[PDB]
Amino acid sequence: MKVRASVKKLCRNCKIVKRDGVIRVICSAEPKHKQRQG
Amino acid sequence: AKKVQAYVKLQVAAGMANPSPPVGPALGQQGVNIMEFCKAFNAKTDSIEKGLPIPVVITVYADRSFTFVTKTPPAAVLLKKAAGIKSGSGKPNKDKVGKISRAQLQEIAQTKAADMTGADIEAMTRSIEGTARSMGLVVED
Amino acid sequence: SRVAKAPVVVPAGVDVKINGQVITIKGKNGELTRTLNDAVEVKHADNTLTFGPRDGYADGWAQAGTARALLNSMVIGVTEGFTKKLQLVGVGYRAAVKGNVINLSLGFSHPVDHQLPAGITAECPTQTEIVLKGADKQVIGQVAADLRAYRRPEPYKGKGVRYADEVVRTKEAKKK
Amino acid sequence: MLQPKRTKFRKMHKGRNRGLAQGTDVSFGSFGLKAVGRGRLTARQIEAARRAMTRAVKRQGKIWIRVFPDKPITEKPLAVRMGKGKGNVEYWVALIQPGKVLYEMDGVPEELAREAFKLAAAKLPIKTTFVTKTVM
Amino acid sequence: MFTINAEVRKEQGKGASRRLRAANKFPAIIYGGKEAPLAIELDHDKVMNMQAKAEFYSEVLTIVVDGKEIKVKAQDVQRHPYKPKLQHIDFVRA
Amino acid sequence: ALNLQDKQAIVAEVSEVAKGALSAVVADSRGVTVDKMTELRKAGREAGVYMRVVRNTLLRRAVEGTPFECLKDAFVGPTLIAYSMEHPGAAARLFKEFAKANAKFEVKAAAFEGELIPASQIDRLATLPTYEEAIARLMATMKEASAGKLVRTLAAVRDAKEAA
RNA sequence: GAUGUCGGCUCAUCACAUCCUGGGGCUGAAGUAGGUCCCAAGGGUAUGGCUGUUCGCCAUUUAAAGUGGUACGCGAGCUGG
RNA sequence: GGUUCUCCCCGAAAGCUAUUUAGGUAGCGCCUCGUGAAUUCAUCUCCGGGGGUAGAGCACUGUUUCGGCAAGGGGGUCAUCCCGACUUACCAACCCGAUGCAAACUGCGAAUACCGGAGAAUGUUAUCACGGGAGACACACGGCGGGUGCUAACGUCCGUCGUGAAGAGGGAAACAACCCAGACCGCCAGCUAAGGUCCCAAAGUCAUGGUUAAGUGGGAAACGAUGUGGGAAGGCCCAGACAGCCAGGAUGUUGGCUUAGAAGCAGCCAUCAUUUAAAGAAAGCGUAAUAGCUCACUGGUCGAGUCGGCCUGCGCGGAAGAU
Repeated sequence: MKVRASVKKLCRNCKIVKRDGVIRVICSAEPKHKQRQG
Repeated sequence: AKKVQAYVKLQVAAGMANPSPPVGPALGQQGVNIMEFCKAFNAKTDSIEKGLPIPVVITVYADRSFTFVTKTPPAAVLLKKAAGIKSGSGKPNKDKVGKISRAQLQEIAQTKAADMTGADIEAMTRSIEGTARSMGLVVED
Repeated sequence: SRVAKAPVVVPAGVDVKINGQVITIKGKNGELTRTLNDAVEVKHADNTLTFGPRDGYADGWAQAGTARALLNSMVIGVTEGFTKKLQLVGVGYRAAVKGNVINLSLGFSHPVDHQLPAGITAECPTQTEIVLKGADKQVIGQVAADLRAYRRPEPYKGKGVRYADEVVRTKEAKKK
Repeated sequence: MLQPKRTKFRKMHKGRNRGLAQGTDVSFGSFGLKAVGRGRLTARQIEAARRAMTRAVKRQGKIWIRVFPDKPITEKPLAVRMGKGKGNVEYWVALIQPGKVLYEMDGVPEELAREAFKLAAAKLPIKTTFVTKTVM
Repeated sequence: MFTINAEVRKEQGKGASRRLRAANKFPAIIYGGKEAPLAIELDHDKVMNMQAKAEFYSEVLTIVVDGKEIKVKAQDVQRHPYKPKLQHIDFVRA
Repeated sequence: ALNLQDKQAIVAEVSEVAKGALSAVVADSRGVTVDKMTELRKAGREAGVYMRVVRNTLLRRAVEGTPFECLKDAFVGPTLIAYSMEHPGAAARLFKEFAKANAKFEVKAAAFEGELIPASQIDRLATLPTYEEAIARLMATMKEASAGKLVRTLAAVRDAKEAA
């Protein structure tokens, strides 16, 4: 992970979810895609 | 994702499936014993050319049940053999390095037939034309 | 929205006790299998669960499927009881339950304090085979979740505690 | 960069906008990029935008340019106070105003042009919009 | 393709035009033939979702206004300074 | 609406031949597995029997637009369909060629020369005798469907009501 | 009608955009070891030279050798080349 | 630097022009007491009169780019030195048409402002002569608009204007320079403005409808996504969707070459052909790579939404400092 800003879809299994006030990437193709902010 | 695919593909040259890196891990992973496949596979390579990729087919289901296919040699192997060529042109359509008549082609179509889907012995012949065209064989009437 | 229109149709001898917003699912072979809907208002009817808007909220379809999924989940929960066979891969760890404590290693000299929720029980055939027991579909996956929490299946050599859907996609080691 | 061959004189007024544009529609191309509102471009943006469009589209069509830097703009050096004459000439500015179309294309497939103009907009200091000419 | 309706202008001027745009209405005009141009107000979000399809301009239009029907086709569009929304459209008789 | 004419066309193509058939055999697989389908197409050009894999949408719309005989109860669910208008015994042998590489209990029903053929009964028709015994078996099939069937059908409905 | 300045000590204090241990994701990370890496104000954070001296340049300590402000902290405390 | 009691009537300027001149002094505009004496001086209505800015535009001037082009440039070229030349395959102008732009450009040009007449109204002179008394030149936060500066700055200046300067009170977490308004004094009277309406602290936890779940509200931009809801028009669309869960995920064929193996996914050449209710020689991922996967599309299980465009509400992180 990199913390970043602005969220994009890295793979077809990034679900992309708004958890509290921060958009989280949770993925089920690779754990690699888990960007903390969008 | 559940992560299941049925009828998984594997691809290895005819004389290199005695060592494990050309076979990769997968044939072992769906529970098809590598020794029994290695012994069945060898029975069919004395007429197959070395370095030419032979199809091997494994199935896994969601409940970890598995089924396994070994196939009669490719139409590509027979089409090189019958025209007396070792390997293909390496350029599809425009480069010609030989020829195959239709009357031989129909015998090949009949030799691959349990894998071939075609509803006609002609429909099956029409499918192997474009394989002969990739390897630089011209299909003459 | 496709799943806020499913009419559920609960089976016969299943007791579905509606307190208005609190719903309690009872029947033979389990106890305390329940759901609380808080964004949407939920009707039972006779058995055909009917979904509609709750006072002080504005969102639509969004939680109305969630409710459908959560009430049906509990109806599968009391009847048969949700799936139970849990297990883990990777040497010297274990996942042997002893009472209210689950014993595993991370090499630490403190207790890991992996502990059982008040909703579950367990027993073990072997020190790496676990049978988790209950009739609420959430609590079996909640204790499953604390047990995998720092022994999740790694994306490189794969070792970890294995339950439900899993993020590992496999890679092979580097050549030697 | 797009730049003038020549200009009448070397230092010219900054100018300003009153808050409207009249060349709002696409008319020279068959699709383009509108500025939405207002601001300044240092010719540095035109260039950044042209790079962006040519690397995605490459030799597919031509680009038509609708923005032009007719004004030179001076900077006051840090060592000079105000009220000691106008600065040295620094960069050339196009003054952009609400609804001005910036960049157009027509020869290149419309979707290949569409993706080229989304890329080009990030190089820009303000939020923008794709316009297509259409039938009328 | 589309069969639409209009009213002949109740209110005219800039001030008047903004008070139609306040209510999500706009103005237009239908010119051509041997006869006068017919000034109308339209409704703004009735035509915006038509002209997403090319048929508003490619095929002729039924516009019924004060019981007159003459058949009409679209022309070039005037748009607001930072909105794609229609400020005003022209039409020719067909 | 349809997007295609194809979805309405294929209903007509299937209806024409399956209404037409002198023997057909109606079977279940729901995703046949390609290996089994390719071998059955191999054997279909041998017997001159034709075979289709087909959606339960087509069959429900087919029953609505067209009446079908002795095959129409077997249209419930996922279905593959083999059918011949000519050499009827060979039609019943192709399901017995498919039984070699798959389960034989998957047939729901059949018709043979207009007769209702139950799941067990089709396995004997599908035995396919050499030619003197074939013409004789084809005549027995036909004598049954003419005059044996009349009483038989009137009987099959009284067994369903009888309760244990 | 300016409370009178740089340097160095004493004695500090507050902001965290944390020098470091600490819990955790990815890794082109197998493990050891690292890169990448989020949380985090709690706590510890050296000395001698030359020069007026921070800085410079050097030698050395420590697991480690931090960032920012304070009438550029502090002569109604001390001290100017 | 400092200037000692009070009342009342009236009440500036900070621009112009010179300075051995810029915190000075003078003339002038402006302020007032006095005698003189014209409604002079004002608005809007209508009559008479004039304009070149804003905006807008590209014939013109300096141009703008696409195309057409006299021409200019680049590059290949001919034998009998030499002079000369048959010979465009290509770039981009003045112009030409269309498109952008400006102050030293203008084919085009408002609103308002102005004057002197004719009409309504009101203003204890706004304006006018000359004698006496000056003051300001060291004006500012802001509206319209421009120069200048980074269309920074509690920045700086002018044409034009308010307020304060030279006016109390109401409103920012008191407040005349900002918004409202014009403090003669007295009234435990009422109303209303800008501003406010749970408590702090004077009034709406308003009546009807939409929407967010962030303390956004009530702190700003780029940017971005399958964050979230409403609406009409439209393709798919109960004849089966969306495509989950299951099952298919194909035939030649998981193609040829290359190679360790070389899958569509290391690379290149394939850029095609086959039955099918159906499955691309593949949109995205991954030991770099042998491998494995999601994935549309097909059909069950089974029986309803779903996506591209646009109008519209609401979010997100981006938004880290001496106390």
